[PDB]
Amino acid sequence: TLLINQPQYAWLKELGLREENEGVYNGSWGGRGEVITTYCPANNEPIARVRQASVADYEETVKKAREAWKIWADIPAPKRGEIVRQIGDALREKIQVLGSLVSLEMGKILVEGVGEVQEYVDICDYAVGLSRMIGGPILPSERSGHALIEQWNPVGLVGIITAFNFPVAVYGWNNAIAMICGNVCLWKGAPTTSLISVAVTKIIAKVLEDNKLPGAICSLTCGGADIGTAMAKDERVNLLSFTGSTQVGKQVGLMVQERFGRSLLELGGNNAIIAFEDADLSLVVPSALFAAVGTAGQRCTTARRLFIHESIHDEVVNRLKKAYAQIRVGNPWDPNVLYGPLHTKQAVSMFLGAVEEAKKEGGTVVYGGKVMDRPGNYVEPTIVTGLGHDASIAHTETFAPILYVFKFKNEEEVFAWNNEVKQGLSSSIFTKDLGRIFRWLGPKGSDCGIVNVNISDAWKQYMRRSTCTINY
Amino acid sequence: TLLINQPQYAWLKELGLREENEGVYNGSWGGRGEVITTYCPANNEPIARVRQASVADYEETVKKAREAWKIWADIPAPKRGEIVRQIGDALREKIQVLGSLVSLEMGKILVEGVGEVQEYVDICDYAVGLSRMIGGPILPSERSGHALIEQWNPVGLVGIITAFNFPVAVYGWNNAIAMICGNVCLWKGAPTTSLISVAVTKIIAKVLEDNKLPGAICSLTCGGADIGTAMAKDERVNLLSFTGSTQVGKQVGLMVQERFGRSLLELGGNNAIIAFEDADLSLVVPSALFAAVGTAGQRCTTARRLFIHESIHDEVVNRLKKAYAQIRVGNPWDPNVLYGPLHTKQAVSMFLGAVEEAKKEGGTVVYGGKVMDRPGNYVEPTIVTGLGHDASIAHTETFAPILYVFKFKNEEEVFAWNNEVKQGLSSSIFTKDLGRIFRWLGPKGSDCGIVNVNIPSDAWKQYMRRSTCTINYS
Amino acid sequence: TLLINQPQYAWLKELGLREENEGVYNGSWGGRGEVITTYCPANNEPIARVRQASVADYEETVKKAREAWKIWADIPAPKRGEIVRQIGDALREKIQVLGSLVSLEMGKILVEGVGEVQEYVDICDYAVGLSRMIGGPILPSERSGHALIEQWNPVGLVGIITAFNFPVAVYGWNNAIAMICGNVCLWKGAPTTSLISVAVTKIIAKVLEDNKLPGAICSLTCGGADIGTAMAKDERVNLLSFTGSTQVGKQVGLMVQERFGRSLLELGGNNAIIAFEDADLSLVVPSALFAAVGTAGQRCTTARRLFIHESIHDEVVNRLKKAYAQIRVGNPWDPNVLYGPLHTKQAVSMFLGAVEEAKKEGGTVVYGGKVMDRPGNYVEPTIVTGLGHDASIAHTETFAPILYVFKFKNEEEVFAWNNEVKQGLSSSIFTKDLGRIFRWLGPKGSDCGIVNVNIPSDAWKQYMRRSTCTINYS
Amino acid sequence: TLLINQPQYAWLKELGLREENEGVYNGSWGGRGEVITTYCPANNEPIARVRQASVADYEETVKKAREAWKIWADIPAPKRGEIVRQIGDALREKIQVLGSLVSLEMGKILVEGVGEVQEYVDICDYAVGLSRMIGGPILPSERSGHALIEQWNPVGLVGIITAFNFPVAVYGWNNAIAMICGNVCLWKGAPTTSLISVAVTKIIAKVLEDNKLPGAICSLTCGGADIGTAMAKDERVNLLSFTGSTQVGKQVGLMVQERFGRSLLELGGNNAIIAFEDADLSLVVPSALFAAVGTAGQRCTTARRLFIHESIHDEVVNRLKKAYAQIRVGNPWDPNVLYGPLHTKQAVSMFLGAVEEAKKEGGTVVYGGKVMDRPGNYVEPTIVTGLGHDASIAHTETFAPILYVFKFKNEEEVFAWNNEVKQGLSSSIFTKDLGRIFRWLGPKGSDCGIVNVNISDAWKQYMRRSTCTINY
Repeated sequence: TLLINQPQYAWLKELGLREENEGVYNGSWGGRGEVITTYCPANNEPIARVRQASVADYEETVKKAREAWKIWADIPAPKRGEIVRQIGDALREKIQVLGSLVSLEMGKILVEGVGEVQEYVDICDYAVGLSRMIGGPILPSERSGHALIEQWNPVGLVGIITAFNFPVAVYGWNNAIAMICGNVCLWKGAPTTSLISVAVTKIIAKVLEDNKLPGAICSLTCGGADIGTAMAKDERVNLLSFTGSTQVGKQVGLMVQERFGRSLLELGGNNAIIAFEDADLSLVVPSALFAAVGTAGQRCTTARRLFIHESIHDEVVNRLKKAYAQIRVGNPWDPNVLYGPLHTKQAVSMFLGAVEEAKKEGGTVVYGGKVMDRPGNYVEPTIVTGLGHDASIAHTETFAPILYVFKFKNEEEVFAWNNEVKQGLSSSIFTKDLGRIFRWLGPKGSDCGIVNVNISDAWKQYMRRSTCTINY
Repeated sequence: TLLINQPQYAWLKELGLREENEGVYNGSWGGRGEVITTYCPANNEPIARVRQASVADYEETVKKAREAWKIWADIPAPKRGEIVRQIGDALREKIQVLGSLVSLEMGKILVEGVGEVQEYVDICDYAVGLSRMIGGPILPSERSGHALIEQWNPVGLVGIITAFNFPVAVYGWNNAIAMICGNVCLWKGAPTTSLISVAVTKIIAKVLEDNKLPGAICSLTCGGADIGTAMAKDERVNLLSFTGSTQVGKQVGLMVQERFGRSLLELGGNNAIIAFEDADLSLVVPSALFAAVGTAGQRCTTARRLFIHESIHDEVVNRLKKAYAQIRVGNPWDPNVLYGPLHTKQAVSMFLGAVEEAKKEGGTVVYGGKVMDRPGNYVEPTIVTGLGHDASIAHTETFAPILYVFKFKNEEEVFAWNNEVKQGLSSSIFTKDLGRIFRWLGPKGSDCGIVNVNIPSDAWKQYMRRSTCTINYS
Repeated sequence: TLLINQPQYAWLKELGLREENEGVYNGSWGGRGEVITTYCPANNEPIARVRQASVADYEETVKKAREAWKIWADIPAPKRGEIVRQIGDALREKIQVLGSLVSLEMGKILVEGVGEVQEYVDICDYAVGLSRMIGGPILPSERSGHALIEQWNPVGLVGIITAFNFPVAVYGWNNAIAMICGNVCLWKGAPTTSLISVAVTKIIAKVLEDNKLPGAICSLTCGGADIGTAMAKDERVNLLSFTGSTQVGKQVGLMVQERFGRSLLELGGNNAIIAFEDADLSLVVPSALFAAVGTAGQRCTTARRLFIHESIHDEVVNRLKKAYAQIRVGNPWDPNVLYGPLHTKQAVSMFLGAVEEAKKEGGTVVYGGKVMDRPGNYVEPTIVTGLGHDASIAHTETFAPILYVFKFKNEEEVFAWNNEVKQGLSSSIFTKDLGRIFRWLGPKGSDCGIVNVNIPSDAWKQYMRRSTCTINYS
Repeated sequence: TLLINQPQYAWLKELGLREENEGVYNGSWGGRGEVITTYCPANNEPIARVRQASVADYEETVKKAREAWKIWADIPAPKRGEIVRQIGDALREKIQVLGSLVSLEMGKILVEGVGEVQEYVDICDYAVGLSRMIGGPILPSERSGHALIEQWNPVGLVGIITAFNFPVAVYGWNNAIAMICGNVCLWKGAPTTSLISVAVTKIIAKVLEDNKLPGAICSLTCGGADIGTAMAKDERVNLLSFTGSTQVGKQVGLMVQERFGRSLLELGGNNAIIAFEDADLSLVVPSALFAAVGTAGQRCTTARRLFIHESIHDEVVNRLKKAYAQIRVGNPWDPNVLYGPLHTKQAVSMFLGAVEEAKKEGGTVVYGGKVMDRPGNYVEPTIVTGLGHDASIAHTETFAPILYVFKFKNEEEVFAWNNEVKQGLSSSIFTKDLGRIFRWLGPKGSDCGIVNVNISDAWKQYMRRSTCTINY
């Protein structure tokens, strides 16, 4: 029986959810495509159903969004920022139940579910002010009586494809900034977080309808692979923002490039921690634990590779092993719990395979490596030592709490080993040596977009620039 | 016999050119690939030869550039700007002979050849100041004792592929900004402007060498499609700037994306002029003429489509026919010619093809349309009427002076017609109606990246990589 | 008897007001200086009393604010922005009663009173985002291993002196931006809007107190010229923001400069409207009316001079006379009135003085010019013609609805006439001539800081101090 | 006899100088005011004469500058930047003789005279690019169909008053930026550097005349106090840039404020060096020597107060004393010399008085303190120890090489002592302690505008901003 039909989950109805939910919103709610059931990863029980977009739904929705844009693009940016402010306030009102739904359907602990909704709220609060800052300079022409104007306009329709692990806030960022920039949006979320997508869209739709705005400004088309591919290939989708796996993202980027569209790609990858000989272990161990096991190792920034100096290697591994043992585990929406399940059964399979492949490559499991004997998709947070830095399994990005630990002797080699990684998303170093930090942050250092040490024009990405020369 | 071997062309030696020139520079000059002879389009005589890059040349050069980068990236941005300043000074010193070479090998008139070198000089002067402005903010973190730093670093090696029609200044822009940003560069110019590429590289090389810097900071590998494709597929080329045809550019773009590299593409597109009923004809006619026939119609920005209201379509065409009659065509060194030869014999064939194809699709040639019976690649400035706004030949960007003219009734018509084209390059409107102007420049107006009205500073971030660095100083 | 003691005014207690209120806040409420009773200008009845700051109160408060700063300056800018966000939320919660108080004590109509509080709310919402944007660049030094950092720090204590006509939002802007910049503030509002200042401070104080922050971050010392002068001469007041009359502001400016402090002065100036011969009268007449009589002519931006071409001077005045006849004047709480009473009885006297003085200088009162025979400070919306553009009374900024009208022949005349005034505040032109518009907005046009055409993000740097920090990391 | 009449100084004629020089330039050269003779401080010999502006000259020049502005303001900013580029090139051509004149008339060593001309060249090279960056954004209005434009216009006439110690490059900065911003300028330099002012103005005037521009765009009115005061009180001088002493500058600022004008004031003051216990003395001593004795202690940034930790105090003083002894002294234009004379006889008097007052306040002269027995205005570079931090003589800014040395025990006190100074121009700390550097650079640290550790919108200052709201 569906969780939403059990009295103990009656709070779900506060988000306007029912047994079967419309998964298409374009000003009207509908869905003639396949009906999907999503499941709670903490107990593998069905929660509720969503009727996804058909091809026809997608086509209709794109057309309606583009018609809505004619109205929306004419609303001045600060007034669009006011609408985004109101979306923020509406999320505020629902933050506990929406955060609870994030934990229920996705599996991250309650403080993280609520925190993700809060992030979207904070983004909306930020966008309000940013909406008053959109514009380009009037530059002087070389010719007298001529004006040189850097003009910024909406791109039109921004399609947004998001992933399971941040099913609210990635959409939130894209939506908020695309909206103040005068674009309309079309959201396709992860199918396994469809209820979350629907719940967020219901909140936004009410704000739009209360303001007598066409709902298709924030359209929703729940669906699987065929909907995502359609967006990628659709010339009417002026900008496609994709967050997800590298394999899918690469193909999305190629499809967009083939039709001369624009894309924003967040593909994540491997994240490394490097603890040098002089690191403060009081920081390294709790940092590595949180970065490794937080959200059950399913973050884009999850630490999967830990490089430790030979001297402190064993102590750090020991203290990690001790730290891992005291990790509290349960239903993620129970305020007591610190560690929840993996998002799907498939991820549990990937976890087991990764552990096996790691052993078959020469690694020793010094902690965990097993599925937990309990309902749901729970696995033990795992530490593997003895692997070689060039190990194939280590370079692959399995969304599971497996920490691969590598030793090193000097700065030169470990820096080389890391710069040999391409997909690198973030690098976190722990050292007290200043010259070393500079080298790692500078031109010859990390290639990562995010670098951490011992721990503004974003709107232009959603607009198109023109140079306008005007003769008085 | 080679022009460079004739006494009257002895000035070419001021640019360090000889009968057979090395087309590879990486700190040393060389070239083991295929020879190419380039020709003067004014008389179709061979100028001199360049030995292009082999695969081994390319490999060695990419390696030397990346080694050079280790030194160059450590030189403070303002010191890099001083080098670029010296490059501008060195170009100044050679501006007349380098300008004359552009005219000799590529075929644009001398004021434009010199003017193109001057643009590169002005870019270097600009880059000097810009080099003191490169960096990102330190922002306060929400967490006490933490700092958020927006860090900008060089991408590494910037490959630069350029086209025949601006064989100096496009490279110049890319080179100057890439340099101050701490990158090293690798240039592959158009094969038919190989001498120009060598001459520019000789000028830059001497500045680098005089400053005791590794010359591969500004490397050159002359070649054709094979070198260009190698660069596009090469992971060591961190950023690839391409200027040229849409067909080639699209392939280059896909290859770079396949390896998750970075590209900057300039693929051009068509350029339209729209004269409304209330347009000042005093502006419309000369603006259209110069935009259409400047550089013999071989600019990226060349106007190839002129929409005129049914109202004044008849008159503007008549006034254009009379004005076109007075266009003087001739040798690029002649101070009294408006434009010179097409760049290639092939381009002349393309001109004749477009003219005939236009006729087959119902067009009337109301002026020009013929090849001039004289040595070189000279064609008449041409105007074609009666075509439909969707005629497949008018949307083809023929690099020749062919101006297609269309009539229209309403603003809604012509605006739809014009935004039916796939990402045109520039739109130039002539009107007095200020509401129409706000419309055309606004969100529901032209999709072109260049819009002009009554006429025919963060750029460095494109050449760098951003990181967000969070530092716990508590 | 005090309005606040009458049952129908019991809503004032929602703002924490009583019969006699403390006018000093520095974390605790107090006030040992002189009492002041403020009056409702709609009926000239006393509302309630405020005990103002003594010298001892001021001293203690400045000391407590500077002690509070030691804590506040260490709170990360985005965390400071979250406090300002909460202040905006707290204002929202009280917007109707706080708006009603602005209308009750100051006299502007309720939609403007509420609208003024809404502006402060919108400013707080804006400041939240701006707080994440505060900082300067790290630039590369010309010297290897050296870094150039543009560092921004709070100035310390920001004194804020505000005027009667916007007794909430001017303080709000200064307070919100000063706060996110890491400064503490000290407010001295207009004496005749003391209850408003106390009410706003009570709202902010609760947010600070609830957040366990020292309340003197947003201190209040109610007083008159003596407190204002103390702030101007006080070295501990690092930055003094003053809004008010030019005469007072100039003195304040000189006092601050004498001690090498920093000031921000808003001194207003006149506001002119220029309707040319080609002006759309459909715009001119209502724009002029609303600009002239909005808030009973008591805005800094109130239009007091209307220049009209000799061409249409006759008609626009006639159409204005008819429109003025339909202006409804009455109680600020009445939703169907365009404006209410003047702020003070003295202002009514000033109105009559200007009207008579105008007549003595040759002016014709073509509409209004009288005091309305009813309780409160009500005057008729007034239009005066026949004055010369240099008449000394028309250049006086009388805070009352008096509109002086002048005719002119040529553009050169009216532009000279208008830029003869000493730094006017705003210029609003109505014309179709686009060249005239470029002229008026350009280097040889208006010197006003506000220019409007066919209508009547680094700001945080003003509240901080910049340092260039060079660090040898080699 | 005048130096310019001696064959050995015939190189002066390369700058267009003669026995008596016109000190007014407004497109024509003139001067009906007082005739001044300037003197070489290395030998107290007269160099040449300059006929200064009368009141009438000043009045005429202001009017002509303002007429020239009508033409100049209509030249697009990048074309104005080209004129500034050409001024740069023209200085380049004269750099050796102009630098030599700086050494001759002002007294700073040759490398510094040439270096100051080079700074102006570099400023011109910078201004060329900056000229393409002048403008404000078009921001979105809250009202539909309305445009919000941040407009920047020239202020008009920028008066520039400069001092003896940087008689070329301060004017150069003001001139170059004011020019690209579309302003005309009026220069009044230090009377004791009048030949330098004339020589620079001749270089600029030729560039303007070659370009068929009205010379008054860069006007010159040489004069003393009455000319400076006239500029300060003149409503036609829209912006007054003053560099000089605090007493004069304060009065200039008050005069400008009285008439609601705009001013830019550079008043300099005291500069302190703080060497903590952990400082690298290998840096501290040569840094202190150069900052103290460079340009004979006549820089705006000259170090006059040295705070040293008790532990290293004596060693640093010793090594300074040893370093001071090997200082090479001679004619400043002789390429061999490292230390020249003070700029005037009056400064030598101030030097002697400061030394005497320092003794009478309790200080010990551990080196120097005497005038040198030789022609010119030469004094010994001086180190005074034993003074109290609150000493009156130490807080005063005498343009002479007197280094006052103070001891301290801990961070708290020395920071307090320094924050007790108001006029503080720069602060230079030497320490390896990171927390300490942060404290000194942060909100609770130095109040100085320039802070050194172990060693862009400038155009807006010369323009006026308006907010322009336009209804389509």
